[PDB]
Amino acid sequence: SMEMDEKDFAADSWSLAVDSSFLQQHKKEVMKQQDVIYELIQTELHHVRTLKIMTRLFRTGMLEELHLEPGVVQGLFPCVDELSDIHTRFLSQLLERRRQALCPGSTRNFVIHRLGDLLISQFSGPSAEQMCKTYSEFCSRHSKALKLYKELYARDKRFQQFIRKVTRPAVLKRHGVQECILLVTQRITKYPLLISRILQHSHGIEEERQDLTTALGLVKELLSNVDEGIYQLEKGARLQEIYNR
Amino acid sequence: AIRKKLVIVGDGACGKTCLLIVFSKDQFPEVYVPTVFENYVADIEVDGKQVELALWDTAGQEDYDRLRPLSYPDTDVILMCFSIDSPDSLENIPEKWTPEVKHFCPNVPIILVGNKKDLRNDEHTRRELAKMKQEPVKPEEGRDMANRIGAFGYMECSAKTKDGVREVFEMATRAALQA
Ligand SMILES: CCNCc1cccc2[nH]ccc12
Ligand SMILES: CCNCc1cccc2[nH]ccc12
Ligand SMILES: CCNCc1cccc2[nH]ccc12
Repeated sequence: SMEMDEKDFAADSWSLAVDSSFLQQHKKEVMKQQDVIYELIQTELHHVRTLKIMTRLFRTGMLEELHLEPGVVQGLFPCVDELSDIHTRFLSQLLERRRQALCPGSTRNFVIHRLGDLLISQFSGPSAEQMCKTYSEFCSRHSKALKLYKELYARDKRFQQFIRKVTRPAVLKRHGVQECILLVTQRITKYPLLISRILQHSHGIEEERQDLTTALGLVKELLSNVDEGIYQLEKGARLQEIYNR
Repeated sequence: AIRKKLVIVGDGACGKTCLLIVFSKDQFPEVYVPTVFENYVADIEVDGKQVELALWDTAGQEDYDRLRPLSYPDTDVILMCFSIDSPDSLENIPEKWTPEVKHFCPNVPIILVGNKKDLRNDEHTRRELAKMKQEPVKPEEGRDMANRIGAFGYMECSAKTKDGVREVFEMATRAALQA
């Protein structure tokens, strides 16, 4: 993550991120709504950071330092560039909505009143088709990636040294290869929880309540479609095992 | 320091997300209670052994039967959660969660955890459950369910007061380290 965004999302909540004099100007219900929207954007910033660790630290490091067989890095990190493009674009839209909402003269005081429309756009049309296609592929290659990682770590000395070297810093404690893969897989199922709680505190404006209700429905449709398009790929599985599924 | 993986399973109302948050912060959040939990690696020392225990939540995966098992690979210990204020969450343990955990995590120890133990003697909880002809889960009912499902052990805790929380994770670490 870049320093500007890390600092903007350093506080545990929206109520602790904004100036206390600004916080005192809002009703209790607005603070509760803003705290949950802040959690969505903060967790999205962290999710994009997890994808940057996978693409830049892991994937690119193995290409530039190791002599792995062709197709090995792609097997370890399936669809990482596509996942990074989907979420970096979504994070850019969320951060632009926050920035436009800042008070003049402030880099921290803002209120987001219209999140619903942004969530409808992300979870519909071509962007939803791309999210569905990408996660159906990624989640179906999860077991194969984990199994290829384990074999490499146990049999390749230079691979083991590379992993131990790049994961040694304390800031990578939660982000080894398998941990990044599971953080990404679980990201999509966090959206309904966050959206329902934002909706709970967004009844003040009826158009906003309606938009978040539509967004929640679209996110659930996407998850059901992804869940239905998953079948774990297995290295060396014979056709007979597959057509007898 | 050896690395071990823990996954918590159970119904949404069981309070699994709150339990992971309270343990990882060693505090019930005073300003804001997070909606979600990403992951955490806790440094635990139990019976003189140092372990890095990775923590994972399954909240949000309950309705997705093909996404949910992706959380299970290489799990060393399972926390199977129910809420003491919800006999319905306890009934779903032998029917749904136990067969699933035994299939995807064979031979992995399961600790049955009764959450929200502070609500066992809460008058509002007793009045609300009495409308559906129910009452808070009794300690012996929890022990018997744990015995029946072949759990490694039975424990109770309250994420609200923090009582029993540390003990649950230190015992999970002990279970994860066994043969
Ligand atoms: C149980 C109701 N939650 C209250 C609350 C307090 C503080 C910040 C919050 N953000 C969303 C709900 C919220
Ligand atoms: C003062 C904290 N003790 C260090 C410790 C305890 C348990 C597990 C650990 N893994 C790495 C340090 C470590
Ligand atoms: C052969 C019976 N065990 C399969 C099983 C049990 C429980 C949950 C499950 N999800 C997918 C298979 C599955």
